[PDB]
Amino acid sequence: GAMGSMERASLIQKAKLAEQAERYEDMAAFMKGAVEKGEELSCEERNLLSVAYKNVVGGQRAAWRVLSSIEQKSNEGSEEKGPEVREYREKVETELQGVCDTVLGLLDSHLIKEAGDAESRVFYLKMKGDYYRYLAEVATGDDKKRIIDSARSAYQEAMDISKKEMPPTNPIRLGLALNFSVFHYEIANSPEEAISLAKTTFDEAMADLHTLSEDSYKDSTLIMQLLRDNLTLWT
Amino acid sequence: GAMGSMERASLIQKAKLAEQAERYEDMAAFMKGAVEKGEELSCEERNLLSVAYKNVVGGQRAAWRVLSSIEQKSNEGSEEKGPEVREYREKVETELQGVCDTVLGLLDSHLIKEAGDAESRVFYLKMKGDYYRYLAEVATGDDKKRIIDSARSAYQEAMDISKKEMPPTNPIRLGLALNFSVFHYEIANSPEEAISLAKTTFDEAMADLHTLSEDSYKDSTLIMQLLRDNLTLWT
Amino acid sequence: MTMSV
Amino acid sequence: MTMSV
Ligand SMILES: C=CC(C)(C)OC[C@H]1O[C@H](O[C@@H]2C3=C([C@H](C)COC(C)=O)C[C@H](O)[C@]3(C)/C=C3/[C@@H](COC)CC[C@H]3[C@@H](C)[C@H]2O)[C@H](O)[C@@H](OC(C)=O)[C@@H]1O
Ligand SMILES: C=CC(C)(C)OC[C@H]1O[C@H](O[C@@H]2C3=C([C@H](C)COC(C)=O)C[C@H](O)[C@]3(C)/C=C3/[C@@H](COC)CC[C@H]3[C@@H](C)[C@H]2O)[C@H](O)[C@@H](OC(C)=O)[C@@H]1O
Ligand SMILES: [Cl-]
Ligand SMILES: [Cl-]
Ligand SMILES: [Mg+2]
Ligand SMILES: [Mg+2]
Ligand SMILES: [Mg+2]
Ligand SMILES: [Mg+2]
Repeated sequence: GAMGSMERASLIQKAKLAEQAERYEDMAAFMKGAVEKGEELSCEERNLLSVAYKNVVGGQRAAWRVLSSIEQKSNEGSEEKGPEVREYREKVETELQGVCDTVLGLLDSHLIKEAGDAESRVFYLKMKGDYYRYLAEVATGDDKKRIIDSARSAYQEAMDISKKEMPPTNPIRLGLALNFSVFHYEIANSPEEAISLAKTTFDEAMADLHTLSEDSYKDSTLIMQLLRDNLTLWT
Repeated sequence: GAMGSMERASLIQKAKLAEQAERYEDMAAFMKGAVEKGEELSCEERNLLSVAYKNVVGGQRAAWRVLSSIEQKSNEGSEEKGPEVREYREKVETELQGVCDTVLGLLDSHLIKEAGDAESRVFYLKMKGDYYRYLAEVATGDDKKRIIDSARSAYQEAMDISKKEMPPTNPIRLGLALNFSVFHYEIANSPEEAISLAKTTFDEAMADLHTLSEDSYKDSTLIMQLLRDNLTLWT
Repeated sequence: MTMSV
Repeated sequence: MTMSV
C-alpha cells in the first residue's frame, strides 16, 4: 500500500490532522494504512477509523440518493433524456460499493478476528453491519437478500455480545442498537421491530443513568436523543 | 483524457447532475472534458466550469489554512512533534497547486485566446487572476513575487475590458472588482487600494440600479452586498 | 430524518 | 470573513 513506508504513529498523527481539516478521504487512507500495520487499534484509534469512513461513505450515499431520485423521476410524462442519469448514478454507486468493500475487507483482515475485549468486538461488528447495510441500500439484484442477511447477522452477533458484556448506557451498545433499529425500519421492512428495539434500548439506558458520573457520558446522551428522535418520527 | 470518449452534451448534462449532488470534483472533471472538446463555452457552461473548480479549490484552501495554522503554532514553548504536520500541509498544498495549474492550463488552452465577447473574456481573465491568487496564497519561495504579478496582470486586463465594455452593474464586472479588491487587501499588501476599489465599484453600481429590470439582477445585488461586507470589515 | 450514528 | 465570489 501507499502507506506502507510511513510509521504507524505518523499515520495516526496525520489522521488526526485530517480530521481537524475535515479531509475525510485522507483520514480514511491514513487509518487504512494504520490498520495494515497489523497491530490492534486502541479505543481512540477505532474512533478515527469509523469516523473517517462514515463521512466518506456518508457523502457518497447522499449523492447517490440525489441521483437516484432524479433517475426515478425520469422513469415516471417525463421526457427521455438518454442514458446519462443512469450512467452517473452507477458511477457514484460503484465508488460507494468500493469503499464499503474496502472497509469490510479491513474488518475481515484482521480487526474482527483479533478483537477479544467486548467493546472492540461489538464496535467492529457494528461497522460490519453498517457497511453491509450501505450495500443493501443500493442493492437491486440477486444479492440483495444475501447482503441484507449479512448485515443482520453482523448486527445480531454484536447485539448478543453487547447485552452480555456491556452496561445499558454504554455508547457503543447504544449506537449499535440505534443502527440495528434503523436497519429494521429502512432495510428489513420491519418497522415494529425497529420501534420495539429503540424503545427498550432507550428505556433501559434511562433506568441506568443513575449509576453514571456527571459529564462522563455526553456521547450516550446524544445517542439516546437520536433514539428518541427516531421514535418521534416513527410513531 | 478519460472524458475523450464521452459526448460533449453528456459531459454538460453530467456536470449539472454533479452540481445538484454537490460532487464538485466530478463536476470539474466533466467540465474539463467539455472544454477539451475544443468548442467555446456558452454563458451557462462557463458558470458550471467556474463553480466546480471554485468549490474544489475552496475546500483545499480551507484545509490548507487549518494545517498551516497548526504548523505555525508548532513553530512558536511548543513541543517538537516531528515532520508530520509539514508533510501533510505540503501534501494538501501540492494537490491545491495541481488543481490551480490544471485550471490555468485550460484557460491558456484555449479559452482565453478564443474569447471575443467582453463577458467571456473578462470572465476567463477573472478566473486566471483567481487561480494565480490561490497559488500566491501558499507561495513562499522565489516565485511569490512573479505569481502575485501574474494575478495582478490578469485582473488588470479584465478590469480595463470591463470598464470599457460592460455596465457598472454587470455581475461579472462586479465580481471581478470584488476579487481584485480582495487581491489588493490579502495578497498585494495594499489595503487602501482595496478599499478605494470596493467603494467606487459599489457606488457606481448603486447609481446604475435605476436602469435595471426587477428580479433580473439578483446576482449583482449579492455581489454588491459582498462589497459592502468587505468594506464594513475593512473600515 | 431517520438518524444513525 | 473577507468574501470573494
Ligand atoms: C473522530 C474522533 C473524535 C472527534 C476525536 O472523537 C469522536 C467521538 O468519539 C467518542 O464518541 C464515539 C462516537 C460518537 C459520539 C456519539 C459523539 O458524541 C458527542 C457528544 O459528540 C460519534 C462518532 O462517530 C463516534 C466515534 C462513533 C460511535 C459509533 C461507532 O460505531 C462503530 C458507536 C457509537 C459511537 C461511540 C463509539 C462514541 O463513543 C467520544 O466519546 C466522543 O467524545 C464525547 C465528548 O462524547 C467524541 O466526540
Ligand atoms: C452552477 C451553476 C448555477 C447554480 C446553475 O448557477 C450559478 C449562478 O450563475 C449565475 O450567477 C453567476 C455566479 C454567482 C452569483 C453571484 C450567485 O448569484 C446568486 C443570487 O446566487 C456565484 C457563482 O459562483 C457564479 C457562477 C460566479 C461568478 C463569478 C465567476 O467569475 C469567473 C463572477 C461573478 C459571478 C457571475 C458569473 C454570476 O452571474 C446566475 O446568474 C445565478 O442565478 C441568479 C438567480 O442570480 C446562479 O446562481
Ligand atoms: Cl458517468
Ligand atoms: Cl502526508
Ligand atoms: Mg515502525
Ligand atoms: Mg450498480
Ligand atoms: Mg460528438
Ligand atoms: Mg510546497
